[PDB]
Amino acid sequence: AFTVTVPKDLYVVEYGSNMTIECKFPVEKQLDLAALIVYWEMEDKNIIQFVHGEEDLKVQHSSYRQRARLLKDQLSLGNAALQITDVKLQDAGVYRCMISYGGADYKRITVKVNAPYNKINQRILVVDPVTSEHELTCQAEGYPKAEVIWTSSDHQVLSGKTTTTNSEKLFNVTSTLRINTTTNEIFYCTFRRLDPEENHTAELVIPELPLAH
Amino acid sequence: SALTQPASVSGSPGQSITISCTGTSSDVGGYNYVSWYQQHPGKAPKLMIYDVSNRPSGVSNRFSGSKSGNTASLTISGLQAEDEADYYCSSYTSSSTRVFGTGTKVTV
Amino acid sequence: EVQLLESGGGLVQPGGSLRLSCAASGFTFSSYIMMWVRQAPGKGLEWVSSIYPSGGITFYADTVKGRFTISRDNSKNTLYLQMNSLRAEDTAVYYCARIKLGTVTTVDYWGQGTLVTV
Repeated sequence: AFTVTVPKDLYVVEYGSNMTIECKFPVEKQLDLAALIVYWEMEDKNIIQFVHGEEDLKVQHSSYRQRARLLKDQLSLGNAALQITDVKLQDAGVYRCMISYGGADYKRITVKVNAPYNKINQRILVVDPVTSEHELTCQAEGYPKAEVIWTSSDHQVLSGKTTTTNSEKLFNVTSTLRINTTTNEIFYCTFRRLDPEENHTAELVIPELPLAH
Repeated sequence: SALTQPASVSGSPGQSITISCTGTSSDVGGYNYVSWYQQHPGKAPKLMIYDVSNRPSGVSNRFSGSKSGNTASLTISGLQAEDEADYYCSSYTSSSTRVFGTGTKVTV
Repeated sequence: EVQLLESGGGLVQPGGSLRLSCAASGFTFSSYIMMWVRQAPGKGLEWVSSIYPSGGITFYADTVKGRFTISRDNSKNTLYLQMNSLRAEDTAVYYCARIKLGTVTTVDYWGQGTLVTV
């Protein structure tokens, strides 16, 4: 009947942030750390192997070194928590924790990762000064795949051309718009993706003297 | 539960050859952990590559590995006649288990 | 610089008992996940049992669940498999496989086996 309990079986965590994952195990009176054993794993990858108050660091995975730690402090309350920071995307997947202290049980938990596209990069250039043909360009990086919607100041949608591609596994999304326009005409690109439905809208203001390429 | 490796392949010296390993959305096609093992009959199986392509120090560069979608492939180059042996692939699985392949017997 | 020596297998009746051992020489065995893997003659190779380094966490394949039990003495740096009421389908070669550090399931070094015949 000795059982391990996880307060949350889900984690939706944004790229590069930090998260603590929690496991709970019965403790009465004071915790004997000689007799405590913890293991943290993610798919085929060990993460921590904590035997006898001493965390075995020869065996932790390469991809985790100096990133994810077992908080040694909470344990005394029966809470053995994995602390990872700078959530790296390839951490998305199913973890599971295993506690042998007098008895043993394990519970698995999963975590997925977002990466909003909220830093948008603009470029505005003329390609044909006579026809006033300009080229509006938004790019941005995130996870999972995104799509790009172009809109005129008067809120009409317009046809763009976009390219999705990879950075590590990150998505790089470029979209350009070729439309005749003049100075001080404002246009918008909004980046909309799925998963945790999210959107980020940039404003592009045509300059009097745009560059050309 | 098994990984399907075509049992009969073969080829002559200084040649390239590719064994195939196919499996489910839940094991070889879902994870980047697929390992390949080389053993001559009645002997001591030798890890050759791991984590889809990675090979440990001490395996000739004549061995690389590849995973395309659901299907994974072990390639031998500069092929020689010691390398004729039963070879197995393997993968981690959603059950936190390693499935192994039926094995292929390459013959020089 | 590493050796894994299976011993104890032989001819036993169906329903009998056999204790398979694995002598382990090599890296610090108190830190490794260890495993048993069986090869039926000519057939594919299957995983039977896992054991974590310490804490006594073990795992068994569904065919084998309940009549096989695995253990390990981290001082004597060896590994055991107790086999009870051997069925007829349980007759195959038995390998003792060390799990590469970091990786939960990926063996790297193996021993040469020992025969079990039902």
